[PDB]
Amino acid sequence: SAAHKRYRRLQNWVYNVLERPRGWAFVYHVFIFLLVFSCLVLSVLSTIQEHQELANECLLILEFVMIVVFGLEYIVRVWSAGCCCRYRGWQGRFRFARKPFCVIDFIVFVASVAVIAAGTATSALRSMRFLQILRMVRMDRRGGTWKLLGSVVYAHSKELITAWYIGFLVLIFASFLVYLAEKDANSDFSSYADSLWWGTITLTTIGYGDKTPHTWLGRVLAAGFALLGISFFALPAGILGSGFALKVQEQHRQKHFEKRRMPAANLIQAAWRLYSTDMSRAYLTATWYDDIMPAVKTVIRSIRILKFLVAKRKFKETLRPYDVKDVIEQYSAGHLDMLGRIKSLQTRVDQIVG
Amino acid sequence: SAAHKRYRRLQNWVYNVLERPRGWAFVYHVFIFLLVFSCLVLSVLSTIQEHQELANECLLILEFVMIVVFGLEYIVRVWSAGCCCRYRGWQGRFRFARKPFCVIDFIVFVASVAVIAAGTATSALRSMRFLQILRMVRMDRRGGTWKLLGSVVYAHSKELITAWYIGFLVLIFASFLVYLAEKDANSDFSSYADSLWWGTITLTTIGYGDKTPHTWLGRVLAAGFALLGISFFALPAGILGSGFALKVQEQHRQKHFEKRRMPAANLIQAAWRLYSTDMSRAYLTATWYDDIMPAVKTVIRSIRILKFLVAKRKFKETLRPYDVKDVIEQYSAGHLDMLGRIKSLQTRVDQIVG
Amino acid sequence: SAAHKRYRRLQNWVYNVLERPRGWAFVYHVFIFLLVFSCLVLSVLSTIQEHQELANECLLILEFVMIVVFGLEYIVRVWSAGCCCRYRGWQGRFRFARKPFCVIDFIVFVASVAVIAAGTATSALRSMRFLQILRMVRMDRRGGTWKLLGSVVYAHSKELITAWYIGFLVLIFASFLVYLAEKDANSDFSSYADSLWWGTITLTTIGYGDKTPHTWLGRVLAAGFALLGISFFALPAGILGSGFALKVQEQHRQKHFEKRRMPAANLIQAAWRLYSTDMSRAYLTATWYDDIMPAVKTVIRSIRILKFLVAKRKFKETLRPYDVKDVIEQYSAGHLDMLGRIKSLQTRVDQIVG
Amino acid sequence: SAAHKRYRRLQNWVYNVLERPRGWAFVYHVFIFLLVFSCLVLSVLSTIQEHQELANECLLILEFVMIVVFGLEYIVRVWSAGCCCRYRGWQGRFRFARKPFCVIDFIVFVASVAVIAAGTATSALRSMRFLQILRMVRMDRRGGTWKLLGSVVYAHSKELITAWYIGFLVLIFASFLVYLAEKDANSDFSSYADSLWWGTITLTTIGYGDKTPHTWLGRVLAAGFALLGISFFALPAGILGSGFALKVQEQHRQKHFEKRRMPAANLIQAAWRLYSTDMSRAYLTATWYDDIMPAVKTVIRSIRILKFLVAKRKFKETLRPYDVKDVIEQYSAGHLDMLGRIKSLQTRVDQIVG
Amino acid sequence: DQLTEEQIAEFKEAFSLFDKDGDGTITTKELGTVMRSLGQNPTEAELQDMINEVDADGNGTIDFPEFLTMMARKMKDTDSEEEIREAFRVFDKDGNGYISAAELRHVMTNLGEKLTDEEVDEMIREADIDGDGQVNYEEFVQMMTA
Amino acid sequence: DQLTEEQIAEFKEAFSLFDKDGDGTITTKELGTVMRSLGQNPTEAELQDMINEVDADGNGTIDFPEFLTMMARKMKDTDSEEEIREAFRVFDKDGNGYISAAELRHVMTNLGEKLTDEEVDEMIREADIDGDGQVNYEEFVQMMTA
Amino acid sequence: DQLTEEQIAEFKEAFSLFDKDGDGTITTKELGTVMRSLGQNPTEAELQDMINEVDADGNGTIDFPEFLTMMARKMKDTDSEEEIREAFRVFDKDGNGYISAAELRHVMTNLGEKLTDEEVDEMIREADIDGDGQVNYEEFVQMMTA
Amino acid sequence: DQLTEEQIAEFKEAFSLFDKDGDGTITTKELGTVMRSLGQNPTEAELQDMINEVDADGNGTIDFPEFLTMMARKMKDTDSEEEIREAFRVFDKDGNGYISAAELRHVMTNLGEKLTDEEVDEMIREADIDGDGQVNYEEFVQMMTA
Ligand SMILES: [K+]
Ligand SMILES: [K+]
Ligand SMILES: [K+]
Ligand SMILES: [K+]
Repeated sequence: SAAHKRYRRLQNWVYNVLERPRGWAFVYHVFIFLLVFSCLVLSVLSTIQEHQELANECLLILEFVMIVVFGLEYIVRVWSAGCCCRYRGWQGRFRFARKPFCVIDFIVFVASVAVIAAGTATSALRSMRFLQILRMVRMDRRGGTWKLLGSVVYAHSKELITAWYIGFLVLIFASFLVYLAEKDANSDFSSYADSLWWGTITLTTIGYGDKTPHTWLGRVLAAGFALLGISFFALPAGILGSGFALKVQEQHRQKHFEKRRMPAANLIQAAWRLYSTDMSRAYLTATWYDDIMPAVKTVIRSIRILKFLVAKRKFKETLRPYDVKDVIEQYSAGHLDMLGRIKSLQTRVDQIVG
Repeated sequence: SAAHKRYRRLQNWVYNVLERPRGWAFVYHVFIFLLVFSCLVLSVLSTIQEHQELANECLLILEFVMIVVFGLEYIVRVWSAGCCCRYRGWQGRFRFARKPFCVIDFIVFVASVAVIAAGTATSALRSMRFLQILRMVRMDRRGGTWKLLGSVVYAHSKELITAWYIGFLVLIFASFLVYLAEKDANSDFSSYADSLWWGTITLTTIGYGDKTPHTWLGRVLAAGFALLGISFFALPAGILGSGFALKVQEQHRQKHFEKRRMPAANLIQAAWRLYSTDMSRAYLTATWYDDIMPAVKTVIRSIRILKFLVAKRKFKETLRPYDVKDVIEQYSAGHLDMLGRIKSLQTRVDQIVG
Repeated sequence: SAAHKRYRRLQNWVYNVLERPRGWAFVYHVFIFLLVFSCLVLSVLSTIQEHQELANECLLILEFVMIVVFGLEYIVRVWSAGCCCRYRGWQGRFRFARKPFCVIDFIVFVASVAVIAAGTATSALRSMRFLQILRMVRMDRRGGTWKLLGSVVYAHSKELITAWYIGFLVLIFASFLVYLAEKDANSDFSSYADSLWWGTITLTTIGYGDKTPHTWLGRVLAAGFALLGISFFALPAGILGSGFALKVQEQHRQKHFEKRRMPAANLIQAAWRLYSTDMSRAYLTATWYDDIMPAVKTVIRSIRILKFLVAKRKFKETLRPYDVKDVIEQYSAGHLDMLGRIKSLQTRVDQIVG
Repeated sequence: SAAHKRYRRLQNWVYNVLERPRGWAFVYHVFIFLLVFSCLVLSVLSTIQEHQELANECLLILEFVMIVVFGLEYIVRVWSAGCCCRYRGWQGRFRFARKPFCVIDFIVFVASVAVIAAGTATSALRSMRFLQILRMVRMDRRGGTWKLLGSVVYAHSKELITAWYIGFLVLIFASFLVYLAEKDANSDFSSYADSLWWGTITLTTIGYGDKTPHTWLGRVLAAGFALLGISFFALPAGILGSGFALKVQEQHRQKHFEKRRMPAANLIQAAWRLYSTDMSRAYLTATWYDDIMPAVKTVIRSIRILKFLVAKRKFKETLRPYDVKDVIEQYSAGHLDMLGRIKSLQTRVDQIVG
Repeated sequence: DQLTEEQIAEFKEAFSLFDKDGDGTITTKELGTVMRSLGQNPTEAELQDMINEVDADGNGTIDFPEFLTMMARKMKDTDSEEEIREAFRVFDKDGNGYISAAELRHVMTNLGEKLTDEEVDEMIREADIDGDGQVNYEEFVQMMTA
Repeated sequence: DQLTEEQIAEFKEAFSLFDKDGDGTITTKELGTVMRSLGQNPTEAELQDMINEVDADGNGTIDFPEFLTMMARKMKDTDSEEEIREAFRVFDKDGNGYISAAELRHVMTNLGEKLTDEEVDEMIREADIDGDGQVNYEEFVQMMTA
Repeated sequence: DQLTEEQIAEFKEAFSLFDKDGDGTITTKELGTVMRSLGQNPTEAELQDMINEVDADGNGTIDFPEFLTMMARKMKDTDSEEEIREAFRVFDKDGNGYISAAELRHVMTNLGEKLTDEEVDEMIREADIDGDGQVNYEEFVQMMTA
Repeated sequence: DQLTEEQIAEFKEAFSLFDKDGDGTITTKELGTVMRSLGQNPTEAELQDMINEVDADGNGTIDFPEFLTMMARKMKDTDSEEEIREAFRVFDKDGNGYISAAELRHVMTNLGEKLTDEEVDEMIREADIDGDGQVNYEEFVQMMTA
């Protein structure tokens, strides 16, 4: 079974580079990215009239190459997914193909294929081009980016709401005050909506320059209100950046602790000991050959099941973080044990000599 | 009393969703927000001449809907506020309506109603529209946003003052130096005030483009001074963002400690024990039936009052934070108790054997 | 001496509000600030031709008020400075007036006075107006702002140098690449200096708009290089802001420790005990009346001097910060003392019973 | 040998100021920087037609001065490098000149010299001017800046990828939505590529102003999407700045520990003791004069080698950081030793009295 | 509930059981002696804490004006009502002013100076428990502050 | 693998060895007594943990329905398969679902409740080891969960 | 206050009480012996700290030049005036250079090497207390540094 | 310095003093026994550390190939030269490759396994001290690595 085993190792290597990349395997996915992003750029350059022809001729070849590459990749992935015990046989392959991103990949591939086939309403054939960024969306596994962003945003809700609220009030007030000063002299500030547009464009520091104050009172007001409100309009980015960095540091800290350890190792042992109750040579003796008192071995198995369940729980718990008050707890345990030891000395001295 | 009790539970649910929302109840207030903000937008679009007619016709219906909604909400809130013991009866309702935000709500509602009634000086009727953002102001409970911002600003006063001071000096110097180089060649820099306007607009990185240096000496000076001063003009946002994030992290750690606990639980017990001195079956016996020696029960009550007062204090104290020097304090207590234990052994050995 | 003592208390109140303000006293200096800054603004508005007349007439009255206020303030400060023992008598007043900011104040006052007197080369009389910001410079006590900024900048030198270096390289490269693409089509990019000006104005996100890329290759290059380099041009502000906030947090934690305490209290005691060696009633007895054996009292004084010097050192040391390894040190001391106690028990058991 | 020793001290001073500067020696390299950077500026000003002549005449003299300075510096450095034992003799000098930055310096010097000599295709002679920034590149020792930046970027990969991904999605969506609203009314938004250019220039807050929305629907969409996405486009700078500052604080912390100490001191001692086995007067006695039992001294040396190897290891380990769990470890050691001490008392009491 | 003169005399008679010597003060000796006669066993530090709650002079004694103030006030003050209500709110995560009968029972018998079963039975009987089994503790606080 | 009635009766007979009094419950006394008769020496805290894993009533006992559920289920549930597989993954740094025979041997005999040499020899014999010496532990987990 | 030769001889006679052997040095033995004869009880670590304050040679002794310098200087130096004034400022929160008589009394008798009542009574008598009860401690520092 | 066969035989004769039984290995028993015969008193943990530095098999022994390698190498390797030079640099704050004779003397006799006065006297004599009193320790390191 050397050839079958080498084939299984090759299957596992392909599955690992395709589904769970680490280290060097990334050089594959990066390539795929450079194949998709480039394509997208060309489609944008196809919207310009002066550059439409060249963009179309380049896009044809690029998309044919992309079709071939992604069809081959889908086939190789569906084949290599068989290495896991969950997906084996044609039923296991069908079960693997039932995942949402896999059927999305199939949909996108067959849609692009049928589109180019019908090419042989081309406006719709060009509008179907935007479906390609889904091949970068699939890179985000279970939406980790959205979950990280949502967690950090929810942890800092009060600060963000405060910043946005104060900034909105400052914007309204500054727009009104500049409008009052610029209305008759400057035609840029015809209405209050014009002043609000100027104020928002100024306060985010975009500064288009289509609307500017011309009077000196308006300029002094704008300078003061900009000094006041630009800091409020830039606060959320700083808050979120500091939050992200603090979260990274706090996660890098816990890595050094390595607290979970021992529980995972003990769980495998309790599981093996339970399993071996029903197949070990330790039970294949005349003594154990069950006919007269079956319950004895059943009772021994029941005890191993209870210990297995204790080990599974202790193992699941290890994942949970632990406080820095453990040192106080060890002193409490250590002091109590020692104080009880001096008592046991005291009682024995009082027993013998009295 | 099942129906009265179900009615009281409904009252409490309404009061909780209206005054102390948590979890899903927010989906109500969000709606109110989307009802107010939208209205505000329309009023702004009523200041434009080309879009005035449509904005008015839309605003009429939107404001009628808003009137009905907020009148119903005021009535339901004033009714449901009766669940608390403080507000009960018509006197309790009047006491509830005496809060400042409640009378502000009444004022805004009746003002909008009377305005639309008089509509049936419309410039003033349109200017009264800005009173609607108070219904978002009321969402800030006791001005928590202003207090948080003020606390964090006051904690970092020195850094902010330093940044603003150095930035102001750099601005004055750069404006003067660019003015000297651009005066004769460029008509944008006619006076020193023009140069100061250019310098502020450049240093906050707004960059309108109405004033730019044309000579190469002015451009080199502007590049150098921008490199120098743009960092100073952006410092307050970073300082305040890092301060907010550090405050949030330092608040999360305190929650994990859960130090206050035990004191709140003991306070209820001392209060119940004191209260039950005057109604417990424990005192409804021939023995306690007070006629011959009343002081005995009074003395027992006086002791329970003193213990209640000790428990109330310990309970109030729990709110105060505690230092990380407690571990040293427990070692000091533990060592001292153990060292005293070895002394008590030593004295007894020296007593018996000598 | 009740009136002299009340007068001394008034002197001390004035000196405290003028030189060492705290709490409410700031409402004075703020006023002075609003008196100076306003004046400065008016002088700027005197540089505009259309607003020169009004600015001059307003500035005359404002500067007369300012002259009177600051002359009165100088007199009151020089008088109230007598409360301290260092400055007393006319010699002490002269010693107080020898400080650099005091003579700067005198110079500025007499210069403005003589200028307005000669007003009764007015270009120089208007150019002397910029000397007024020194009255805000004097508010920075011993240049605390410059020292704080320098400390925090020096602590982060490597990061700032890295950011500036990488940003400079990216700027040079992007300017060259955009210049190559825009030279023949766009007249904004006539030379490489033009491209460098465009590149710096783009990369700090000032965006004047006087120079923009017109070709699509230049636009793609500009978008990519902006995405790459704008983060580098904004790094110093974030670095310095996070550094300032971390410094503030680290200074807030030290205050909570309150470690210095006991040393300051003991120093006053050792100083009083030493001083009282030469005046206490404890030494005014027939026994101490020095004639037969003078050295005995001298030896007693020599011991108090040595203890005073020990207390002064321990007092100066308290200012120095302490590490978090003290807990290990107390365990080492506690364990060693206890282990020595069990040895002393062991030796006595072995002595008596053997 | 006093003169040779003074000469060696001068050599060491020159080598220290040139290769390993610290403290005041920096005032040298700063000068070199001001000599190179200035030159670079002039070359840029040589690209302008109006300022070409003056720039050339200034650059000639500046580059001659620079040639002389850097040739003298190369000679002095190659000479002073002889102070180290590694480089001594002409072979040692050749070995010192084999380092990559040294041969780069030689290349740059001889290239500029030969260029100016051939000056006595001048376009290439002017294009060789950009080789001067390598004399600032050489200041970065082994690329510490790139390594620091890469470390901090790699530690925060997830956050940066999340920010860039969400920002890209928001950019695509906002560009599409503004394009749909501005296509027919505004000629700035002719195609979707135009809208993408506007969107990127807006979202980084560069704000050129060449493209702006003219309709009010486009303006409302732009305001909302700017509020949403500007924070995402500014996140990486804040993340990296907070990371850098936290790294600086965490490195400044470990400096206070001074844990490595004792190991370095013991290593020198074990090395001296091993070395002295073969030359100490302690072994130059009739007793040690080796002829009858050589192995005894060899065995003594073998023991010193083993101890030297233990000391070298303990010394190398000190560089590695240590956890904060040491306090738990000392309590474990302290408790165990004390619990064993009470057992030894208990056994002796039970032995004598029983 | 104006404090009457007969009520003052009954407080005086209780005060005199502590201060049997007629010195006008209650120290830890007098307080702790009466308490232990009833079978209580406070510690010295508990007797100091109790006296310190009402000793404004800070000299470690309770005088009759301080004793009378404590006895007249009991828990009727607004500080007591607020703090007791804050203690219940520690155990009200919903924030609706309710606590379960079973949750009240757990906290009363498992934390702090635990109530006996009979004590906690009387406490749950006295609160007008709803049919669900939920207790409105803010009206429970007003009954103890009335 | 529907639980049959004869299988239930065999579980009942084992359950009755613990609950010899016929009270329908297993406490720490009954559990620990049977265990020590076989030469095991659990602690009291270990006997409480074991009972607590299956005691839904929380009164410190195991009744027959809880006993039968544990015996019928063994390790066949999906929670057991996942957690055991997660434990192996702690020691799979590559993330490829493999662990070396020698690394498995080190972990089994050096961590936790160490396996004896003979125990670990039987465990490595039972895993279909590859020729390299690498063990696919996810198929090892399915053999223990079957 | 030029140090005169008779003042030097009186310092020498005190120095010779410590150094009775004529060795020209004071160690912890000589210093501590004279101190305990007067009924003081310094520890060894306190005797080492005292000698270390004036021992420039670092060999654990005081010689006559070091002794004479300490005796001539007392507290008159500017370092002493500044540090003593800094110690008072620890207890001056207002920053006005004042401290209450009652606050000075609390700190002197409750912190550190507490002053006795009679010591602190003499100290408050010696400060020219104002009618309010506030002490200007900076003129108190100059009287001890004069 | 090619290792010759006579040099190998002299190492073998030293190795056989430890391994007197001819088993080809040195354990803590053999190593520590020879050491204590010379009047040394290593601890068991020090004997384990010493053997562990050269025990590649990890079985707690030194065999002759490991012994010969250690003896042939001494301190001549580049790792030894670098680490010894790094140890001196700990005490070179200037970074100029110099250390004062008096500073070397303080570190050698006051830290670690302190040198005796005579040991440190021989060490300072052996370094070619400059007239100032400064030692170039990098040439001191090459003399010990030659
Ligand atoms: K702009
Ligand atoms: K612009
Ligand atoms: K900007
Ligand atoms: K801008």
